Amino acid sequence: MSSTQDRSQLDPEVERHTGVDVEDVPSAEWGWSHMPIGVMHI
Amino acid sequence: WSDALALGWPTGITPEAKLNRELWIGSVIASFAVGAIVWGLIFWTSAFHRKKATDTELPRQFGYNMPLELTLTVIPFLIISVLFYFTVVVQERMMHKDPNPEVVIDVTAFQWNWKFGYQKIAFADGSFDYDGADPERKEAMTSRPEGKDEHGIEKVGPIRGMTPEDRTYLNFDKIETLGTSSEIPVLVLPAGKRIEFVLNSADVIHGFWVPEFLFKRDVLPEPKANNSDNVFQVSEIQQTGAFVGRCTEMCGTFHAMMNFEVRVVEPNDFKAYIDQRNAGKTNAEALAAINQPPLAITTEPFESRRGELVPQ
Amino acid sequence: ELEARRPFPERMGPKGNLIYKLITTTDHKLIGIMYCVVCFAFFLVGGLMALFMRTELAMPGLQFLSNEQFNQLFTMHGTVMLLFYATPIVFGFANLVLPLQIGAPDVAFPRLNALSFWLFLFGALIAIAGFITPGGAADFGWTAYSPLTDAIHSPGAGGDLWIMGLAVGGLGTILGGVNMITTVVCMRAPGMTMFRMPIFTWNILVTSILVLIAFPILTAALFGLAADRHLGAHIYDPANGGVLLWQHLFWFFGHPEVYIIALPFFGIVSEIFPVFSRKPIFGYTTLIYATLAIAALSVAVWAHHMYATGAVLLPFFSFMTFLIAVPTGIKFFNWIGTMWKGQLTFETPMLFSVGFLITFLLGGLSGVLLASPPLDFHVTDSYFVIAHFHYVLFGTIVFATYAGIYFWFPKMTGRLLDERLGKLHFWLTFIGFHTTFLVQHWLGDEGMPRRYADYLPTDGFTTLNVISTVGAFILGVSMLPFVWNVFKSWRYGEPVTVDDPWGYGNSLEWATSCPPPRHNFTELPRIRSERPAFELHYPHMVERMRAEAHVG
Amino acid sequence: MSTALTHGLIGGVPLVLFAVLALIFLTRKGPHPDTYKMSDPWTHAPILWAAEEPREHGHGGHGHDSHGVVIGGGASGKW
Amino acid sequence: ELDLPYGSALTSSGRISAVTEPGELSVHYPFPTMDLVVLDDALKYGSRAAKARFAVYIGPLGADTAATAREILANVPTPENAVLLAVSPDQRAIEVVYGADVKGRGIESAAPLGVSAAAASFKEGNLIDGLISAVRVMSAGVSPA
Amino acid sequence: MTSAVGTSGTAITSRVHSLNRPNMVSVGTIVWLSSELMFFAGLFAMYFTARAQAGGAWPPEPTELNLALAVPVTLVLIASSFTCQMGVFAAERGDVFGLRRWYVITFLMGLFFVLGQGYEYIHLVEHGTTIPGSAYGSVFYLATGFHGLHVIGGLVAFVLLLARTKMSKFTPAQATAAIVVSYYWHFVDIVWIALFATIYFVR
Amino acid sequence: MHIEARLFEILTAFFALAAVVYAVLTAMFATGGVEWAGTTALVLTTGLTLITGTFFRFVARRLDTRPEDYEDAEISDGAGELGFFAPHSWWPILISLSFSTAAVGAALWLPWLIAAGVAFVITSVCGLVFEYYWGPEKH
Ligand code: HEA
Ligand code: HEA
Ligand SMILES: CCCCCCCC/C=C\CCCCCCCC(=O)OC[C@H](COP(=O)(O)OCCN)OC(=O)CCCCCCCCCCCCCCC
Ligand SMILES: [Cu+2]
Repeated sequence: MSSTQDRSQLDPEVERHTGVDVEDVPSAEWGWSHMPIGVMHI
Repeated sequence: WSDALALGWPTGITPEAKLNRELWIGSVIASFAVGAIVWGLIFWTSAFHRKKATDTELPRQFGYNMPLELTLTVIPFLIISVLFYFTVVVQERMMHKDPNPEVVIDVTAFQWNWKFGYQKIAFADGSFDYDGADPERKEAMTSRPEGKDEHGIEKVGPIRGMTPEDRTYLNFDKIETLGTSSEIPVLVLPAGKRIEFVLNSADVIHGFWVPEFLFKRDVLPEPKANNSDNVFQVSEIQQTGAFVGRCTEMCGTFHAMMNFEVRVVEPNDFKAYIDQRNAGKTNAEALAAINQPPLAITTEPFESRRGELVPQ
Repeated sequence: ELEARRPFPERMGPKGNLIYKLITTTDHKLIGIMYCVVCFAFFLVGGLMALFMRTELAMPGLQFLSNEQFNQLFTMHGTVMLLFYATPIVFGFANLVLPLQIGAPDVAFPRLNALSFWLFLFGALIAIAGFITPGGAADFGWTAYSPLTDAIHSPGAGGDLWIMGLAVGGLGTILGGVNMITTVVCMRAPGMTMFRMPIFTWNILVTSILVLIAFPILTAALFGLAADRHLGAHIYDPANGGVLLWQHLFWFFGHPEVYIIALPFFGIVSEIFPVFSRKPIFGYTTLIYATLAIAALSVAVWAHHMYATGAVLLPFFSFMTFLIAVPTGIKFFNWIGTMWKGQLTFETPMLFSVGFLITFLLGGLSGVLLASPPLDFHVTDSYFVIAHFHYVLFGTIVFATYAGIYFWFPKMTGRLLDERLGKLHFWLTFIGFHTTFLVQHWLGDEGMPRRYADYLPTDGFTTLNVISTVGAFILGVSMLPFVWNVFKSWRYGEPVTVDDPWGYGNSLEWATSCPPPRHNFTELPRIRSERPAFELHYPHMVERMRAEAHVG
Repeated sequence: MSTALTHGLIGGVPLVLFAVLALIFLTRKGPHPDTYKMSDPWTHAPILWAAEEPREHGHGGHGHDSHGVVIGGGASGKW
Repeated sequence: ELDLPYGSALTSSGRISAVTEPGELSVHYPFPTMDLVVLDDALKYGSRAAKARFAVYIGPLGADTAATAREILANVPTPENAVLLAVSPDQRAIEVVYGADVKGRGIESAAPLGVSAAAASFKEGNLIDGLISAVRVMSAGVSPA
Repeated sequence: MTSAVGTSGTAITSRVHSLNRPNMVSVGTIVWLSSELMFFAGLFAMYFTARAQAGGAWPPEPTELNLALAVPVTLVLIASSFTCQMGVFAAERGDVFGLRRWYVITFLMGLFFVLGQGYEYIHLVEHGTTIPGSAYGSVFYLATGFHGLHVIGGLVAFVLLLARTKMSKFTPAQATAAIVVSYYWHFVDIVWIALFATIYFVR
Repeated sequence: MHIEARLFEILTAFFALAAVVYAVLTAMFATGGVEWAGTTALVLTTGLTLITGTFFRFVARRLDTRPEDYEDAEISDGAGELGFFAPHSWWPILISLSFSTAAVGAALWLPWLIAAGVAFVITSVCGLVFEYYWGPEKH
């Protein structure tokens, strides 16, 4: 009970449309969440 | 058939060994019978497959058969009781502890090899006015007047007033058949004689096995202080020739290099060997003097090289 | 009238769904899965050491192993496979199924059991870390006899790391035993009286009692040895009763240790047999009484491993050894009766259970032969003992553990292991094991004791050693089918959407969704007998369950 | 004794036995049903598969209710 | 009311505790596990872009295939944003059904495309590959809400 | 969020309703104490087997046990046991303050026992007897020092539980924690009674 | 809770019998009298089972028959709020790592490492014990 829900409005900026999706990374839009697989393989 | 049913016995060369072989063969017969009946039961119940013709009719679901359980829990008591009685009677013939042995061998076993001292030879027929020396047994009683302190401490010793490295237990003898890393020790015994083995270990615990004796015993560092029976008689050795022996307890890194030999000869050959060993002559020289191979024939002091791929 | 289900369940799961749980998991099921995986990894390590020893032993010369390298090999192999694969995997199966089997939501002290798992894992890692040291791991055998274990003999750091790793693993095992006894004593279903819980939980309770009886002695002995090594503390000075002191203490530990290694898997097999026999475990009360007698006698016959020391009351320990051999016979006949007259279907779990029976029988014949000191004298500390305890162990903790895995894998995964792969794995394992360890009876009967790196070509036992190596490599290849089966059936593999993938189940872990819910249960049946799930799924049978029960 | 011979034995007998047993077992029909041939009639019970893809807001079934199927189009085909 | 023919019992709560004999399986779907997994991928993450619950109904949908397709869509958890492809190979009949939420997202145009892909695959002689192709085509057609 | 999903007055409650069912914390601590008894059994076995192997004078000449500093420490440990039991008596009630007072004085007396044992160790080592020095010295030091480590662990438990009582409302769970800590301390003093009787009285 | 106590009572009886018979048959008929190692181990495992069984018997006498001990008990009889069961916690792994540090410090005789491991063990046990009692931060 001793807590209050937080409202966070952060400036977003790629648009995250392509790459990772919130289903895989639940905080995809909150920061860098995708390393391309190509760079990892190389 | 017996040797096949012996599961690889070395044929006994001592009366106790042959009695132990008889006990093993009897116990193997009993265990093979039990295993055969149990495997028969297991296979027969495996034959109770889930037949396709069996409709939706589950088994009897019996369980809890008190009469059968009582029968099969009382009968195993009978088998173990008879086998334990045989065990006790045969065990009785493991150390008769005859106060007057026929030749006493002092088997010292130091870290990675052996030594045999011929503590005493005393034949009933009348001969061998021989005995061990034992002036070599010297203690390490650190009863110094004063220790690191100035006064008062007068410390006696760590244990029973003596230092652990005391070697009071270790008994030495005149005719020592020491074995080196490059020469397998060949202990020489007379056939037909009651041989005492007084066991001791100079450095670490390990074991003294002559597979042809069908018996062994751990050569402990200080048997007496460990409430252990170092001494172990053999009532008689009939078969002559060489019999291998191995360190049958974890000796150290060179635990596999401790193999020794026991070269049982006739009483007259033993007399000649002992006479030629009293006069300064190595074990090899004495064995050759009795027209016998000097070195171990059942084993060799195989290479001290760490292995095959070591570049010499 | 029809449900919208997925064509095939999740194979792997969303990214990052496990790492933080493994670090933080408090649930008993996941901790048991980690136990199983880590214990099987340690089994692979110990088996690799075994194959190294065996490759060296196929030749009279020292082909590639130095004497001390081979000695470290058998030392660490025995220690890994007893104290770091078996005694942990008993508690792995405990955490896996015991809370379910008593209708409990979780273990008594879940943080304590997670601590036990982690203490085990890191104790095992530090014990194994002896190898990376230049000297290597511990030279002294698994038994680690006294004068060879002091600083003077075996001054290596591998020995100290081994001592402390075994100490840490023992603390983990003690915590696990406390946890399991508390769970069985306190946490239990409203109808689950003590005398109607499954045989596996009975075995785990008695095993934990033995764990507490024994492992503290191991910790005391290991701490005394560590004091002797790092302080010259004269604790085990041979001029004292040091060598026999260590013998008595360590064996008072290890012999109850082998019986805590055995009893849980006796329970696993007792769970396996009724379900594939379609009939109740025969003599359930007899099984529990036999387990209690086994533990009681095991606590007090420790010194039949010291027959050749010449320093023990041989008649007393021989009589107790026979007295403890009898209850194992009672249990074996109960298993056979359970198999008796049922619609037997030989799926991989019961193939492994029957393989346990077959191998353990010969192991126990070897044991009863060994029990007699006159016989033990010749066969002591030889490959006859190697064959004895490998038969009993590999039967009771490899065949039985494989049966348990193939049995509870669906109930812990929601997926069935491939049955044909199970067939291949079981038969490869059986053939390889019997080929590798059968000849060792004759190998040790004829003079060739245990812990020999090499032997003379002029000596015998060369063809038999290469036969044993063929068997060991048969086991090595046999391991691959099981690993492939598990790897391809955890995430792929026949989904099981219902309780009892092995129909006609019992013992109450099959009254809940095949992937058990967090807290193990959304529903508990009317617990009225030893087979709540069987009664639930087959209500019509309940009367029969009580009608023919007394007939026997 | 004949290092090459026994090394080949220990290396091959395991592999040979493994291959024999794999042929014996892995070449057996599995319990999975055989693939449904198009010509053969559809014998299996009706199947409905769903994605479980989109979030369901609440998890609890209560408070989801049955507003409407609210069909929003249709299509058809005859192979 | 009747539980499964054997070995399934209704438990205290609603959930049913069913069983199977040791030998046989539970899913019993007449398709290789690999193709079932592929279709699951098509429905699960081959559809996330669509943000529309995609469903496949291989069962028979008799009588007026359209109405029964609507009724089957009623069985989907979220029929309002849901695209269901129901095919009866006994009748050789495909149907696709959507809800009010998936409207104007390209679903209508992708309807004939998905149906044509499924029909082409079926006539080529493979039901499952047609299902997967139709799911992929429709999912790519439907832009996220 | 309205009032609560779980109507519990504390984030942590007793792991069982101890009124009608066993208290798992007490059962588990009792089981673990019974195991630590076997640990001390291994220690006692070491000491006794060393005793059997001395030449009739079990305390060597350099070593002479000091009852002057040995009787007071055992008496103080008994007193600490009694004060721990009164701390338990306070704990069963809601009196966290009485529990804290009794456990504080118990901690002080246990610390005094530890310091007295350390002083006796200093006297013993200064007058010859030492772990590398002799078998008696080593077995005695091992047994008494492992018991001392157990006592120090009990002191750690006392301080940790007093902190825990500071940091949250005294609840039946904390009462249970105090009872189990008291069980451990009682076991510690019992094993000390045995060790003192064997080392000093029986000899 | 009668069965739980009775089990340990039976174990205590057997262990007392075994210790007494071993002591009697080893004081006489043995090469060095009582072994003093097996005898003490048997005596104190008898004591182990005695402690556990005495606690269980006291509890059973003190406790009315629970459903877990009652045949014919319905599931709903045992219904109720089971006690606290520690949810997810990362303190166990930290305790294990700290004890492993202390253990390596003991094996490798590194007194500094032993001290660091002991400090880590105390800290991690504090974290584990206080995890479910650390009141909210008051700023
Ligand atoms: C799971 C592990 C396990 C199990 C279950 C057992 C079970 C038994 N063990 Fe085992 N044993 C070990 C693991 C195990 N052992 C290990 C690891 C060693 C290592 C020694 C070392 O290296 O130091 C060892 C050593 C060992 C020795 C020492 C040999 C030596 O070193 O010289 C002896 C006896 O001397 C022995 C005996 C027994 C007996 C009598 C049983 C019995 O409990 C079980 C078998 C006996 C039966 C009787 C079962 C069959 C019963 C019937 C078929 C009923 C009808 C038959 C009759 C009535 C005869 N064991
Ligand atoms: C659970 C206990 C257990 C198990 C399963 C085994 C299994 C095996 N053991 Fe045993 N063994 C012991 C316990 C065990 N052993 C003990 C306690 C001793 C006495 C120790 C001592 O005296 O100190 C002993 C001793 C012992 C010796 C005596 C060595 C000597 O004294 O000189 C030998 C010799 O061959 C041996 C062989 C084997 C073999 C061939 C197997 C096989 O069953 C093993 C099967 C192996 C595999 C399945 C491995 C294959 C896996 C891979 C190739 C993958 C590897 C991958 C990774 C590591 C990542 N064992
Ligand atoms: C495991 C520990 C390691 C292995 C097991 C050890 C167990 C010991 C337990 C308790 C004993 C502590 C009492 C200490 C006081 C006893 C007095 C004494 O022994 O005599 C002085 C000697 C010098 O003797 P000296 O050179 O001949 O010079 C004569 C001067 N004229 O100091 C010493 O060596 C004694 C120092 C011993 C310190 C041990 C620290 C224990 C803490 C370990 C932490 C837990 C580790 C966890 C591991 C998993
Ligand atoms: Cu030797």
